[PDB]
Amino acid sequence: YRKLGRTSDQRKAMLRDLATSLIISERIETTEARAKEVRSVVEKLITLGKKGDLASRRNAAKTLRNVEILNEDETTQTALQKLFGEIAERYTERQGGYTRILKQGPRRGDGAESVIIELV
Amino acid sequence: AVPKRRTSKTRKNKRRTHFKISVPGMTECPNCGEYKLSHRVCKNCGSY
Amino acid sequence: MEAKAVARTIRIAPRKVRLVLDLIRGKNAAEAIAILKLTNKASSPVIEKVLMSALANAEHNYDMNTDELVVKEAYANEGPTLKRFRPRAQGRASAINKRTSHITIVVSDGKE
Amino acid sequence: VKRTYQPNKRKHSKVHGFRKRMSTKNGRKVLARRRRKGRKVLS
RNA sequence: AUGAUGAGGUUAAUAGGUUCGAGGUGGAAGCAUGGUGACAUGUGGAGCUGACGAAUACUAAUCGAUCGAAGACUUAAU
RNA sequence: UGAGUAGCGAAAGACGGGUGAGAAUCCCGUCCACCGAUUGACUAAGGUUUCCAGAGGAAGGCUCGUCCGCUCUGGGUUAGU
RNA sequence: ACCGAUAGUGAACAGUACCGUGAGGGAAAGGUGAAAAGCACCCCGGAAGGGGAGUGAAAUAGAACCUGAAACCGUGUGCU
RNA sequence: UUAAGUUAUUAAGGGCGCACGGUGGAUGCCUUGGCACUAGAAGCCGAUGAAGGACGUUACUAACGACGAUAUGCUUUGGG
Ligand SMILES: [Mg+2]
Ligand SMILES: [Mg+2]
Ligand SMILES: [Mg+2]
Ligand SMILES: [Mg+2]
Ligand SMILES: [Mg+2]
Ligand SMILES: [Mg+2]
Ligand SMILES: [Mg+2]
Ligand SMILES: [Mg+2]
Ligand SMILES: [Mg+2]
Ligand SMILES: [Mg+2]
Ligand SMILES: [Mg+2]
Ligand SMILES: [Mg+2]
Ligand SMILES: [Mg+2]
Ligand SMILES: [Mg+2]
Ligand SMILES: [Mg+2]
Ligand SMILES: [Mg+2]
Ligand SMILES: [Mg+2]
Ligand SMILES: [Mg+2]
Ligand SMILES: [Mg+2]
Ligand SMILES: [Mg+2]
Ligand SMILES: [Mg+2]
Ligand SMILES: [Mg+2]
Ligand SMILES: [Mg+2]
Ligand SMILES: [Mg+2]
Ligand SMILES: [Mg+2]
Ligand SMILES: [Mg+2]
Ligand SMILES: [Mg+2]
Ligand SMILES: [Mg+2]
Ligand SMILES: [Mg+2]
Ligand SMILES: [Mg+2]
Ligand SMILES: [Mg+2]
Ligand SMILES: [Mg+2]
Repeated sequence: YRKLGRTSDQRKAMLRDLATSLIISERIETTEARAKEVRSVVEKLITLGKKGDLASRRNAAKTLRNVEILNEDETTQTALQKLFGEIAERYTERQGGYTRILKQGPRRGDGAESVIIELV
Repeated sequence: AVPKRRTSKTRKNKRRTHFKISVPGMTECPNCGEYKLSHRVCKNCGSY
Repeated sequence: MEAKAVARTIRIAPRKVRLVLDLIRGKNAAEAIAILKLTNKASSPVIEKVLMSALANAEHNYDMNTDELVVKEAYANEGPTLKRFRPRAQGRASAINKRTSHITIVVSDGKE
Repeated sequence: VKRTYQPNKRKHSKVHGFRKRMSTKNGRKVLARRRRKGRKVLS
C-alpha cells in the first residue's frame, strides 16, 4: 500500500473523510494516487452494506463519519443509513467493481494529475 | 567546493543538449472537437 | 506573404520560454495550437495568445487563407531586468534577477 | 536577544531637542553648524 | 533514485475488487442461563485478518499516432 | 559563470458549492485536527493611519492570486465625573 | 589659447532619498520634433502588448522618445 | 554466387565565417549649470523685536517660489 505523503494517523483520517464524501455526493474530483487508494476502501464498505446484519452495521461505523444529508422532500438521513439503504439496493446483483476512475489533465498550480472517481 | 575556472560557452552548450522537453500524446476527439491527451477524457473542446 | 505579432516585456525569464518555443517552430498552425494546449509549462498560454494574434493579422490585414499556414520563425529576446534583493544571514544580502522577454512568432503561406 | 535603542519619547526630546541645545554654549555651536550646511531638520 | 530491465494491454487473469484457502490472533456481537455483584458458561476452534496461493472479466489497461531497408566499387575463382 | 543548481523560514487537512479570461492557494458550508496558567481576553510603553466602504491587479507578497497590513477614490476618533 | 553631464560646485534634474541614539556622513538622476501636429478608426486580446491605417522630411524620431559602440543572449545558414 | 580488398554516407550536438535581431548606455554634437578673474559701488542686523524657521493663504492643491487673517497680495507716484 501507499503512504500518500502523510503520517500513519493522518493517512487513516484523510482516507475515511474522503470515503464518506464519495457516499454523499457519489462522484468527486481528486488526484490520481489518492483515488487509487480510496478505491479499495469504499468497496469493502459496500460489501458490509450488502450483508445488512447488525454486526456489520457495527463494523461499518468504525470508518464512516457522522454526516447528515439534507435529502429531497425535506427528509434527512445519516451517511450510514444511506449506505445500507440505497447503495445496497443498486449493487445487489453485481459482484465487485462498483467504482470507476476517469483521468483528466494536470492542475495549474502543480503538475498534479486530476482524476474523477465515480460510483458505478 | 568552488569552481577553479569559468566554464566557456561551448562547454555550457554541450552540457544542456539533453535539457529538452517532449511532445505530448495527442489523440483526437472523434465525435466533436480538437485534440485531447491520450487516455484522457475530452471534456472541454471535446465530446470523447 | 508573412504576418507577425510580438509581445513585449513578458515577465517570464527567457530560458524558460525557449523550451516550449522549440516544439512549435517549423510546424503548421493547426498542430501548433494543439501542442500548446497540452504542454503544462507556465509559458504555454502566453505563446498561444501570441500565435492567435498573428493568425488573425494574416486573415484581416493580408487576406490569406488560414487553413494552410506554417510557422516560419519563433524566438525570444531578452528585455530589461528588475533587480531585487534578499537578506541571507549575518547581515548579508544577495541579489535576485527578475528577467523579462520579448516573444516574436511569424507565420506564412510559403509562397511569393 | 535584547538590542540597543529601546526608544523613548520623553528621553529623546530631553537629551536632544531644541531647548537642551540652547542651554549650553557648545550646544549652540551645533545649531550654528547645521544652519550653515543648510540642514533641513535642526535637533 | 530517474531512466533502464522484466510481466501484460480485450483473440486479455496485468492490477484492483468478489469468492475460496493458507498462516496469524485466540473464543466476536447479540441472545439465553447461573450468580446479590464483580463475573462465568453455551450458542461456536467463533469472529477479524496488509503484503502469500487459486479461481472469477465485475472496474480499468479504449480509439489512435510516430520511427523504420530498398544490398556501393575493384580483382580472382564460379 | 557556477545553474535551471542550493533554498522557498518549526506545525493537518479533505470534499462540495460559488465567482471569475484564468483557482491546491479567494468567499460560503460540513467533517477533521492544534492551543487552552494559553496560539484566549484587557491595559501600558513604542509605532503613527497600517482602521472602514467601494474599485483594482504593473511592482510588493519567497509559489499562485479574482486576495491583502499593497495601489486609487472617499470616509472615520465626540467626556464637568 | 577655463569644464562640457564618471567633467565642471557635493548638487545643470539636493545638503534632498538614505545611514546613524547622536554630534555627523552623504548620493543617483540632462537631450522626441521646426511645430504636439503626441497615432481618429479597424482587427487579436480580460488587459498589457501588437498588426494595419493616419500625422510628419523621417515613427528601426512613439515618450524607457538624438546618435546607439563592446561585453552578453539568440535565429538562420556556406565549409567542417 | 562466393572469397579478398578499398572507399563512402549520419550530426544528437559542437567549431569557423556571413547575414539579421535584442539588451546596454560608451562615443560624437549640444547646454539650462559651474570655475577662475578685471573694473566700480558697498561691507553688521537687532527689544521700534534680528538671523533662521513652523504654520497657513489660489475655484479645483501635493512640492517649490511669492505672500501673511487686508494672506498666490493692498494704496499712491512715475514708466508701458
Ligand atoms: Mg497517535
Ligand atoms: Mg543547446
Ligand atoms: Mg507573473
Ligand atoms: Mg539580523
Ligand atoms: Mg532538475
Ligand atoms: Mg552542481
Ligand atoms: Mg542535487
Ligand atoms: Mg530542494
Ligand atoms: Mg512557510
Ligand atoms: Mg475547492
Ligand atoms: Mg472554510
Ligand atoms: Mg489537545
Ligand atoms: Mg490571536
Ligand atoms: Mg500612545
Ligand atoms: Mg483592512
Ligand atoms: Mg475589496
Ligand atoms: Mg500581482
Ligand atoms: Mg507573485
Ligand atoms: Mg475579473
Ligand atoms: Mg489601503
Ligand atoms: Mg557631477
Ligand atoms: Mg553622453
Ligand atoms: Mg533617522
Ligand atoms: Mg555625485
Ligand atoms: Mg492599445
Ligand atoms: Mg535609425
Ligand atoms: Mg535604452
Ligand atoms: Mg538635432
Ligand atoms: Mg535611441
Ligand atoms: Mg539539432
Ligand atoms: Mg558697515
Ligand atoms: Mg499708473
